[PDB]
Amino acid sequence: EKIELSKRDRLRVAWRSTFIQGSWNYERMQNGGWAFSMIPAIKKLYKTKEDRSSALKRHLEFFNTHPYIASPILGVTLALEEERANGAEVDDVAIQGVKVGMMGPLAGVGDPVFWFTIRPMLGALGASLALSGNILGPILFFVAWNVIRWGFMWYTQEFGYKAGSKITDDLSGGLLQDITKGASILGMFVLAALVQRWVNIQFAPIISKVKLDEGAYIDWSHLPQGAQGIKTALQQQQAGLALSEIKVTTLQNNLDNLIPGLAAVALTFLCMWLLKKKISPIIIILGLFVVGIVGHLIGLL
Amino acid sequence: KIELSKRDRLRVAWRSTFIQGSWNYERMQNGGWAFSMIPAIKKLYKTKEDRSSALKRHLEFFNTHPYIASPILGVTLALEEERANGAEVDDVAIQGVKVGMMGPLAGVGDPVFWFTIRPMLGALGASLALSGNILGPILFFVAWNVIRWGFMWYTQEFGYKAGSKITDDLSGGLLQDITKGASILGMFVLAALVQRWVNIQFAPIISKVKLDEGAYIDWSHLPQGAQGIKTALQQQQAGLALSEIKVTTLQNNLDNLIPGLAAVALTFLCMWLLKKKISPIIIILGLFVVGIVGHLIGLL
Amino acid sequence: AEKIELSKRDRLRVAWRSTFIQGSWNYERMQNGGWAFSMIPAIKKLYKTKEDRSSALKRHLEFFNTHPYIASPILGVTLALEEERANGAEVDDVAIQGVKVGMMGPLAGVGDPVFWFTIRPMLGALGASLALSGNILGPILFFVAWNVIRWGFMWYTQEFGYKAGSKITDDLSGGLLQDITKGASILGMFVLAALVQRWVNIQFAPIISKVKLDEGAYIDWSHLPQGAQGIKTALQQQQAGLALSEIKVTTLQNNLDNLIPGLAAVALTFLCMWLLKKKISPIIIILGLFVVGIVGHLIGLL
Amino acid sequence: EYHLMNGANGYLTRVNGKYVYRVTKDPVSAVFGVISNGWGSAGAGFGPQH
Amino acid sequence: MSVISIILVVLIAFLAGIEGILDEFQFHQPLIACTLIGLVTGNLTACIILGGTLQMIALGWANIGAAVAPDAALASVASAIILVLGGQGVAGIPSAIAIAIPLAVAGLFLTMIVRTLAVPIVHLMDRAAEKGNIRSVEWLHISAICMQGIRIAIPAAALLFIPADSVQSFLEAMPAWLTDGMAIGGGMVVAVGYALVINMMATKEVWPFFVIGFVVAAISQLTLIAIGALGVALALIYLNLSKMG
Amino acid sequence: MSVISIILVVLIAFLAGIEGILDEFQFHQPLIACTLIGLVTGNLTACIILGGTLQMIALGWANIGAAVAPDAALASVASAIILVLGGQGVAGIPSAIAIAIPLAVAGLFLTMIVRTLAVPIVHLMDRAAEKGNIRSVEWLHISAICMQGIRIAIPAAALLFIPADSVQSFLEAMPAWLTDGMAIGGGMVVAVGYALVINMMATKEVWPFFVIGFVVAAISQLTLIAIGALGVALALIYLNLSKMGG
Amino acid sequence: MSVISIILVVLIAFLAGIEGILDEFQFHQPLIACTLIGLVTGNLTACIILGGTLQMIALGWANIGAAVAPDAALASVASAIILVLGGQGVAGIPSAIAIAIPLAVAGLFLTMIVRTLAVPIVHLMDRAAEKGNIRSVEWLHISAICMQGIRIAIPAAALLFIPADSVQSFLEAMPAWLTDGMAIGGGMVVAVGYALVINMMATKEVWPFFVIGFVVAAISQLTLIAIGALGVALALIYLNLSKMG
Ligand SMILES: OC[C@H]1O[C@H](O)[C@@H](O)[C@@H](O)[C@@H]1O
Ligand SMILES: OC[C@H]1O[C@H](O)[C@@H](O)[C@@H](O)[C@@H]1O
Ligand SMILES: OC[C@H]1O[C@H](O)[C@@H](O)[C@@H](O)[C@@H]1O
Repeated sequence: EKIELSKRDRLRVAWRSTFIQGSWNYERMQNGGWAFSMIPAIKKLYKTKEDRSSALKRHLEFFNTHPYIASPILGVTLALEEERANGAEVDDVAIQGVKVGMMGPLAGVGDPVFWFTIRPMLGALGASLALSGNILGPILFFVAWNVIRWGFMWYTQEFGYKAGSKITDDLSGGLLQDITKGASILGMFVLAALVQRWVNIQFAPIISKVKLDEGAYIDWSHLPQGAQGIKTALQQQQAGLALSEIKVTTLQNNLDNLIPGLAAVALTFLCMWLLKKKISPIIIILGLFVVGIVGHLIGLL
Repeated sequence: KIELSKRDRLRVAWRSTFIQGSWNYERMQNGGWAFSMIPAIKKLYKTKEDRSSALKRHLEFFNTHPYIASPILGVTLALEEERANGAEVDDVAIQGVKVGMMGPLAGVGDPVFWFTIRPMLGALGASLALSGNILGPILFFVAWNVIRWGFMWYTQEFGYKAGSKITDDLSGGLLQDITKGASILGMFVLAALVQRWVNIQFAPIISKVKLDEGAYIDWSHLPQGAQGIKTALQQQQAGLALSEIKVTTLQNNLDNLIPGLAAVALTFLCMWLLKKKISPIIIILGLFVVGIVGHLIGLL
Repeated sequence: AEKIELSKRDRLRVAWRSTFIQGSWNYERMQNGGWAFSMIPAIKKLYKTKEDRSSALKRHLEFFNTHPYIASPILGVTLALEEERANGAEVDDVAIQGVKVGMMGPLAGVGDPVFWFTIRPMLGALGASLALSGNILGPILFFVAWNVIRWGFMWYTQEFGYKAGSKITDDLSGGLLQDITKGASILGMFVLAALVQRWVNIQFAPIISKVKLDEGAYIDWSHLPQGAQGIKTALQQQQAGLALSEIKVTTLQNNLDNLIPGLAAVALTFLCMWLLKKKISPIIIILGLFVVGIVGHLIGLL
Repeated sequence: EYHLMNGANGYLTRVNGKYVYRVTKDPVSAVFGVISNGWGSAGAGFGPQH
Repeated sequence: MSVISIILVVLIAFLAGIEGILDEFQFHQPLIACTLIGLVTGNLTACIILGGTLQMIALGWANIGAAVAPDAALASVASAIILVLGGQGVAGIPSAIAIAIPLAVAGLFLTMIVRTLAVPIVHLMDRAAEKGNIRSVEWLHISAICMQGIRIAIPAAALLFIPADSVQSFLEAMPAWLTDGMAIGGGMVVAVGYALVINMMATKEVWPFFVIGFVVAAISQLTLIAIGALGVALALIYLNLSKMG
Repeated sequence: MSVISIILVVLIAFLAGIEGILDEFQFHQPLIACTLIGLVTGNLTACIILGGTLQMIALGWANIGAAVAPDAALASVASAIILVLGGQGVAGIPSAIAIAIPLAVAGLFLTMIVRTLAVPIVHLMDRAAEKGNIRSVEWLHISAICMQGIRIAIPAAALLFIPADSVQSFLEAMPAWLTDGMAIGGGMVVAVGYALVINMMATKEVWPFFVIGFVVAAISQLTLIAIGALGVALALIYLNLSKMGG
Repeated sequence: MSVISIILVVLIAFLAGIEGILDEFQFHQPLIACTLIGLVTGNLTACIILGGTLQMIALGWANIGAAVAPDAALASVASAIILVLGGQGVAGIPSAIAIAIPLAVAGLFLTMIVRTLAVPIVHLMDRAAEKGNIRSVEWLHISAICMQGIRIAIPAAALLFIPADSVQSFLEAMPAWLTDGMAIGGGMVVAVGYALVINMMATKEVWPFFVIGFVVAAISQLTLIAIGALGVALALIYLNLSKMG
């Protein structure tokens, strides 16, 4: 009469949680995956179809979080549903309450650590050996990433199942706020670096083309003839003499003279402001493509 | 009734300059300690009955930084003067203080002296010496000797004034902020040295690639007579390859992660081996051996 | 009726006299005559019988430095505090000085790049673009726009400081003054170090060695291929690391930069700090710097 | 040999004793340089001012 | 060129498509997809180097909450296939990269249309769950996974079955005002994901670290691994100092 | 030439002198001073280009906290007077500019002398305010303003009663090693300028930030804006940690 | 060249050999040994520059607890003697350095030989201390110091009176496989001492500073003095902030 959700079914749930995505839609993102992961638990805990529909429709609403850090929520929900099955504790809002409570912070702590911290280092380490022709690079990347992922999912799911209703107390202000703060610091650092390096908005207008005085350009018409000319030109360039009579200056040079990556950070802040206005990222991406096309059309980019 | 006047302490401090020289692998710096304590043993003890025991107790293992060892000498002298009058023979308090402040003081003296003060003074002196100025070496020698002798004398006076009371000062306090700031600075400088002073440059060639006909300067359709020079220089500044064949090295691929990766990996391997209680002589000989064999197999 | 309120005319003449905040510019206590000149109508209106006008003038004749344009907020706060001090004993010659010294620093720091280094260069360039073509419209527009912006800013900020007076004060009386001062000192030291390293130009002339480099360490221009491949060879050896000339020249500047770049600049800055601490006038130090520049060039050092 | 002084655009030297001013910057480039120098030294402000 | 090799390449493309949305086994990453494609059809090392270069390019290409990232899996598989088909195993890697980069048109929009095509699938899932037929919700989930795999399996087969044929996607699909504009617009689409994840975690306590990271990322002297190690060290130092109070 | 033009030029120079320290109406700026001188002396159009070029040069020439900036007012007035005295209204502009730029040796120290010697004026102001006479302060401030205006009124008047080449000839009569020495001595006045403010604020807990800022100023990778942003971020982190620890 | 010069150079080589293990007066440092050799041999300015560049090379060459650093004193003395003997006072500095650096074969091994030969000296010291003979202990200590000094004095005296037959042995040592192998093995022997001293100080709180120092040690923009000053400033800031809490 206790069911108790034996360890085999928890292992099955953890295995199915690998497919938390796949039914990824724009309306209720990552919800079909949540229901698919919960399917064995719904099968075991509930019978005779009188409440299977209710259990499915309750686990078929909005649920967006990082795929890897979702096992804690999965285990907490498993414990709550198992406790409700034996004890007559119908809530229909406690499980939703904990889902919404763990939706935000867990995603915000999982995205930078996994996608923007562990993945880039593992990829760089694998590519260093891959660029040398050594197959050990991709093999090491695959093995390390999958071992880390599966270990994290299983450990966190078991911990969350153990702390059924004590999850919001055993981790509320201790090593949750510490992990959250450290991950936030590291993610902000790495994300600023990624914004600087991975976003290319290099403009291409010509600010001016001035003519230099007879003390700047190499003057390749009165240069010595033969190997001596190459030597003279090389040391003249090394001294600091301009390579051409005309000193072309562009808008990108003037922008970089302030701080490199100014356009990148400006565009990122504009995207931040647009997102804070509750505008879906699809419109922002399409607009980015549109402004790329237009800026190339008018010569700005 | 033993006084141990300032002249005797000065003689001990002067002899402590030769704390090394009898440096052996079995018991490092054990002879220099006895040599420095010879005058104090002579003055405190008599009739040769306990002189042999005194030399026995001071000929055991003792290894620390040569400059920060005056506090240990001073505390030992204070203990010996205390037990000479009143017959408070211990034979274990002296060993206890010698081993208590032998590791932490070595770890606080190695970074400050060998890796912070010495490289700074050496760079300052070499900056002037590379210009042919005699003031470089003169300043280096004078400043180093003044700092070393002043530290030695001041710490010897400290260790003798405090005495067995230093165990309270051992649990600092000042000795904890010093051991932490020195640890931070030493870790910084040692990481920089590992990055810069360890050369594990490899030389295998991964591939030799013929670049596409938009990357090399194409030294066949170039102009002539100082126009070709200009065209080649502008093309090189733009980003075009100098040669049509692109050569990729393992060292270049390793530097794409972070420069000095081999150096830090080797130093961590050395730390792991040292923690396994392996003599550094074996590690150095093995390092020479692996360098030779890596040269043989083309790795290095 | 006994509260001697400050009418719009009094604030307006205070703002008008704000234009002359400089003019009696000193080194010992810079920009005092302007503060007293701006405060004269206020003391004239809200103080009478001349029994203690000396005390108020001395209170308003101490050190005061800030950007000339962004000083109206301080004036508005000070007017409000003085008119409140005419009846209610709140400022015992210790709150107004505190708030003044609190807002002197950060307000000048924010006003210097906004007005002198942002608005002024853009307006000057806009005017000069027309002036280069012989158009009086350029200078006329520059003058009118600058005057409008400056006067509007002064009046707006003065009026805002009048209303917000005795409210602004109890925002710096908390933990917002020590925090601002500490952060300002940290940022100022961090940026002044970079300014000393970069903008102080001390280049040393003397050459130490003119040695002849060993064989194989330089590009031998006699054996270079005849054209075409000669440039290829020269560039590839240069990229390898070979020198461009047989004679290698070593300079004192090279050694001093190998030690650490900007060492002479920081040493000179420390010497100037010591001389200033010895109560020596900055005019003497500037003239001395010119003199040592001349002498160093004469003896070949610089 | 030496640049006796540099303004917002260009710099001043002496050629054969005669003083010459050479402009080496576009007006918008000069404004960009002025703004960069002004806002790159703004941190040195905010101090106590005696 | 063999039938077995073609079948295995199509299967690898299907797996890359599935892990493009699953994002669990990373079979969609170039380091794995390119290497598997190379291992299947002869030249392995040539594809290993290409996968390494693509992985160096494809760092920081993660999807963040409806902010899709460019060319998750299509670029790697297509570049590997084009490299193995066109010869020049290692010499053709720059060309393969130059053709893989502006495949954002074929990747991002093709995954977005599939992602918005899965909404009726979830509606059918809700309809089935209303009847209590839990055997159909799993089938619909598997069908969505299969279609996400197919969206990349199909272009790989199309590339394999056509050496050059009629090149109109190589001629008219690039009016030279749309291909370059789209290429330069594809270099900024990661900014939406970066902005979203920065919005997810942002407080007045951690913004200075953003400023430091942005400044310390100057032109080409510190690698990304060095920057990440610096960030980890700074986070540890900050936590240690904050715990002292 | 005409007398009335002479009084007008002297008055314009006086206005420029008072506004070189006032810094409010920008009457000392070349764009306005050169235009006014050209307007009152006859040929006006030929002086607008002179003002434009001098303003192009003179951007970023502002006084920052007891760090006086060169040639605020005297350069423009002297250049306009030289241009109008020697004819060649549109052809003599480069010579006027090449004389304006090295006028620092005559303008910066000239304003520094009056700036230094205004201290006894404020001492007398304090002594007179000790009794409470408002008129004495209102008189002394205006007298100081007029005295600083005379600093530019006098040389501009003197240029009109002197040969139209003397300043130019004098400037090109220098030993030609004096100019190099002046140039290399003028690159170090920023040292004392920064030394004043460093002495103004310096404590045991902010010198390490000075060391860090000095070290990270390596050759040509980080701009000054980036260094300022780094300093602001470090200050914010330090303040947050200090508050949390306390 | 004079016999007085030979006596003086032998004496200063002996002093450098003593200070190589004494490590107190730093007479073994190139900045002192090279200038002292040049002072008594005529050419002085040609040897000060050589000492300066060698000291630049010889930074971070400390002996850390039975982890002997390479070429303590023989490098400087041998380079100075070679430079003064062969002419080319300031032009031959690169050659002198290129001969001094590979002395790790002849500079690092024999000091270990002397250190392991000093063990019977300490054994005899204990034997004498058993009988209470105070003078014998100091005699043995002084003889050990003298042996360490002559360890460096002997090769210098060999170099002054050149055994020109040594050209037969200069290239007799099997090339590449021995000479270059030993040369590239001598550039990593400082890692043992660095590892030992890093083991001496290592806590959970100071490893991030190690990471920071390793990262900011990039290619040639910050000198070693700049890195040291940065470390000192960071340590001071950390200590102040720790005191605040
Ligand atoms: O973080 C929110 C989460 O949203 C979606 O499920 C996916 O794009 C994930 O990669 C992302 O992490
Ligand atoms: O910045 C402080 C302030 O000091 C003085 O009042 C003048 O030089 C101003 O131009 C400057 O802005
Ligand atoms: O640190 C331990 C200590 O061991 C030996 O005595 C010497 O190498 C010293 O230089 C070293 O400091």
